[PDB]
Amino acid sequence: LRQRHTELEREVSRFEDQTQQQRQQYAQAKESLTTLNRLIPQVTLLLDET
Amino acid sequence: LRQRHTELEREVSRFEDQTQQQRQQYAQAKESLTTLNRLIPQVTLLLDET
Amino acid sequence: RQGRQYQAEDLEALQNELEARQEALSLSVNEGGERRMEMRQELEQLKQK
Amino acid sequence: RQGRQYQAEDLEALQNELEARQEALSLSVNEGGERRMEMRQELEQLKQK
Repeated sequence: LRQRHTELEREVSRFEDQTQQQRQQYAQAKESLTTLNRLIPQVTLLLDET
Repeated sequence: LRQRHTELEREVSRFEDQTQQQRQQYAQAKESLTTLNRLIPQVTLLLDET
Repeated sequence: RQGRQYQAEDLEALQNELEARQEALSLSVNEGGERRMEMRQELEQLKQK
Repeated sequence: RQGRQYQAEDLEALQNELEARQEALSLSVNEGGERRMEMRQELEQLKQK
């Protein structure tokens, strides 16, 4: 059962790492979508680069 | 222990019902929030009911 | 679609409450998930018993 | 911030890409978190065993 703990701790580390990286890149992408739809939700049509 | 199993099965059912209901209800809330933050994220202020 | 006439004059407060309800989604789904699986493990102890 | 120029002239299509990512965010974190949590309980069992 100690060997099972070790592999379990390895697997926990893999999921914690994977979830940390995944949530960081995906949250940065989600935050990018929020910046786009908050700062420029077709507001570029009011600007129109005139 | 069979009494415990019976009550535990009732409780499993309650958790399944609750987890389903909340995931659906909040997913429809997410779908409604995403339509608002897509179509009218402060666009109502650009309009200003002028 | 949601509501019939739903505070169209100033709706940002609803976006904030719906975000709070998405936090409630994450809390509720994780709590229900851990508690149901932990009580399922209690069921396994009971089954072995 | 993301991309270097990345079609900023008309960026509407990218929001749709980010939506697929946002859906997959929830799936990927919900499953991952549940897996580690399942093993947290199993670890406690193994610990209890």
